[PDB]
Amino acid sequence: MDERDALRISREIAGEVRKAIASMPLRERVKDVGMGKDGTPTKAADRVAEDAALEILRKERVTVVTEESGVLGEGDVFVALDPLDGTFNATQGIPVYSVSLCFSYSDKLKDAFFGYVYNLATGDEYYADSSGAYRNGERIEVSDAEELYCNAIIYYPDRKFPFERMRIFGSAATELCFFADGSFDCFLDIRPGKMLRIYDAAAGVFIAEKAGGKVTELDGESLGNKKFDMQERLNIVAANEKLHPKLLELIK
Amino acid sequence: MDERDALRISREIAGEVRKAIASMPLRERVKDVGMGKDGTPTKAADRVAEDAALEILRKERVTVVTEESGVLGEGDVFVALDPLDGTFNATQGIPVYSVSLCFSYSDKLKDAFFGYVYNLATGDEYYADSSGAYRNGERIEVSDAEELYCNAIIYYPDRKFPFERMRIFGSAATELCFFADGSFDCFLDIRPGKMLRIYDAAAGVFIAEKAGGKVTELDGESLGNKKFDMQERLNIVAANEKLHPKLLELIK
Ligand SMILES: [Mg+2]
Ligand SMILES: [Mg+2]
Ligand SMILES: [Mg+2]
Ligand SMILES: [Mg+2]
Repeated sequence: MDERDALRISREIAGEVRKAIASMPLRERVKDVGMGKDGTPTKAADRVAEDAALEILRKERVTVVTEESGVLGEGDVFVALDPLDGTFNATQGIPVYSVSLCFSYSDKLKDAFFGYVYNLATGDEYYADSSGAYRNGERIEVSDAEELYCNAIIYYPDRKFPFERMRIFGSAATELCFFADGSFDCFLDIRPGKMLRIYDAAAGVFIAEKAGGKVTELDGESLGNKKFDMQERLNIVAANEKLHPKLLELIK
Repeated sequence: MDERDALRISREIAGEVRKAIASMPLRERVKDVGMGKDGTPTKAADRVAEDAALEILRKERVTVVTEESGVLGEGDVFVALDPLDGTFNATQGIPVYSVSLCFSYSDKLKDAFFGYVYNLATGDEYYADSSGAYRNGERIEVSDAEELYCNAIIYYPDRKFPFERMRIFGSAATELCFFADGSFDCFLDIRPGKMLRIYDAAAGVFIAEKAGGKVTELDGESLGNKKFDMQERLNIVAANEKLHPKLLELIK
């Protein structure tokens, strides 16, 4: 499988998941219908998205790591799938929620070859491959901000901060893309609990890095070794190269 | 002027502003074209929105209080207008920005009779009159959340906080409506700077109050006396009755 397949498989998945969600009323979306393999609840929205996405993905030679059903298949290509990131917003009719896919040639993130995050409320398409990083078919790159007085996405602010603004939209895979296109000067998830799972971050990190961004765990270590399994957890620090060391210091 | 008019006029404005903003590309939206009377810079997006809003509004017996052009007209009816709330999001293409109006029979908030907030990205229409509060034509009400372990919108977290979820979207007039329909259990703007202006909050407060929520200033006092002028500033604490006093306690 190559980056071209992945882009085609992702489009197909994005379409069906956009249908399935659009067709499901809010009151239905919010029902708890099961336990996820990740150990969080599966809402009726998640299940309906994952089923649509899995229908298409299992037909490929892959192993899938997905929030609700867990680890499936035995292929050499691994796919980190958040069938629905921002499930809370989707249950409330808040227009920031996405399906997110990262394809890797290995169970480690450093062998990623494709990232895909698709906003299910607006149809904004972010993805990345060899050619670079794209939003709705147009190349996206990060910002050049040098000052700490920047626009920040941060989970969670818990002290005074020198930021011009802080924002928290409740869809990590999409907010990583808000950073990748330069909308925001950085993405911080410094929650000491280390909450983010591989299917939350992977696509977003890949897109951000291809868009030029410096992306590392809470203390600057490559994310290359993060595994495509359900056990994996992440803190993320992400900014342009000039600003990144500055943030690393700040959150010490 | 009655609440029926205000609806008709607000909807007529929403349309024009949806169009004008829609046909203006991001790269154009973000240009600084002037200094607003409010003392913040006017982006090209603000200008086109406001110009379209005022075109319609000044045909009415009103005094308008607006972010970019300040105070206009001499009507006994005062309208607090944010021609574009969430200007930052709009310049980036994040589907959370609104036009916002609050009509009042006098220059104090207590004499409000119509509230209106329209998301210019999704077309979600919030409003309220005597008959109650509506989102897309269907009635809404605040949540019944009792515990501090609730979903919160907060400007700005700088502490430990017992919330289940914190979010910050960048459109106060829209976020007060996310509160009003029970998407979030409370809306907190506790910034010591007292950053909120009458046209940011007034529509949102009215809608939230009609939807059942208790909305007060930082210390519990009524917002009744807030003036329709450029000078005026606000902190907000909004929640259902059971939760509200718990939150007042929580912050100090
Ligand atoms: Mg779950
Ligand atoms: Mg979930
Ligand atoms: Mg201004
Ligand atoms: Mg402005």
